[PDB]
Formats: sequence, structure tokens, C-alpha cells
Amino acid sequence: DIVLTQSPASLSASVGETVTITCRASGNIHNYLAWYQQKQGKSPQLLVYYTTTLADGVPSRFSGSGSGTQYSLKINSLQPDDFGSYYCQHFWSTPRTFGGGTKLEIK
Amino acid sequence: QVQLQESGPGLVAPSQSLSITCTVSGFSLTGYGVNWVRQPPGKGLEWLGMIWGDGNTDYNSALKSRLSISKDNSKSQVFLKMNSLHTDDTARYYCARERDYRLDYWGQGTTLTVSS
Repeated sequence: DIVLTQSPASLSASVGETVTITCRASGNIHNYLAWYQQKQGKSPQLLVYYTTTLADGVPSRFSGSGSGTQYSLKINSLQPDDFGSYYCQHFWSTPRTFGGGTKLEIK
Repeated sequence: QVQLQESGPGLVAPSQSLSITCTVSGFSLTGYGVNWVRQPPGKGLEWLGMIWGDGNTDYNSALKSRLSISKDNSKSQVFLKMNSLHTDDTARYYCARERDYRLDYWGQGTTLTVSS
């Protein structure tokens, strides 16, 4: 199985700051990578799929990039609505797995 | 309006067996996949398995022998059955619809607590 490793596990950030989060795969996933945001007490919400495609209604402050085993999520000038946990997930063959998560908290 | 709502037994004692139901509305179980995902308290998401629109299933390697996923197309329900619960089976369980390499709609989750 392909495991996903996310870094950092947690980041403290201020509103308006630009952050980058990473998802590394232990095997080539061929761009089949989705990103989800989860706010406290809610289910996860799709943000990005197939590495760079934003889901409907996700703000353009979000951008995903990557290939091979290295992927990124960049959030430009963070808004309060953006703090919470971020997860990457691959869809390369099966089983599917999720990265461990990145907790984004307000400084 | 796509809806997925999960229902489960809440507190159960270890070693019992359990069934969790994912009731869907607004789309056909034959045109999409339904994945099962759990989240232990304070931890990340763990993929448990899925049932494809055609009835094939795939499972997490590590849990494969204790899990079974099935569905009732007629009733619009998907089930997750687990054998001999461990306390570490404590988590929030969600069903999510899959459509072209993405889990686009998720249920609110059901909490399962394995307590003696």
C-alpha cells in the first residue's frame, strides 16, 4: 500500500498569511490526489481533485500542485474560514488511503 | 440535493458484531461508489473500503477480515458490518459518495463507542 505523509502536522498562522502544505506518497500516484478541509465537528469537504482542479465554490486563494510522489496545497492570504484540518487522499488503484492531516490554527 | 445520513448503535460492548447504515437520497446507488471512512477521536481519516455502483467491493488491507460492505439498491442503503469490535474501533464513521476520483458528498457521520 501507498502511504501518504503530510507536513507539517500543525501550523499556527495569522489571517492574511500565505501557507503551503505538503502531501508525499511512498509510491507514484500519478496525479490522482484530492485535498479535503474539515472544520471542527463537521464532515470533510472536497477542495481539490486530480491535483489541481478546484471543486465548485472553492475560493481561488486555494491552489494545488504536484506530480509523482510530491504534492502541494497553497493557501494565499488566509481567511478565518480557512482554519481547520486538511487531508490529502489518493485514488491510485486500491486501497485508497488518506495522509495523516495538517491542523491549521489561528495564531 | 444529494443526501447521505448514517445511523449506528452508539455505545456497544467489545466483541459484539455491528452494522452501520448509510441511507442515501437523490442519486442512484448503481451510478456511483460509496466509501466508508472512520475517524478516531483526535486522529485523522482512515479509509475502510468501498462498494462500486456494480456491486464490487474493496477493503482496507489491515481490516479486511473483520469488515463487510453490502448494499440494498432498492432501499437506497449501504451497510458496513464489523465483526468482533475492539475498543480501538471507537471512532466517527462516515459514508461518502464517489464520482470520478473524488468523494464529493459526505454524511455527517455516526459516533461508535466501544465500551464494556
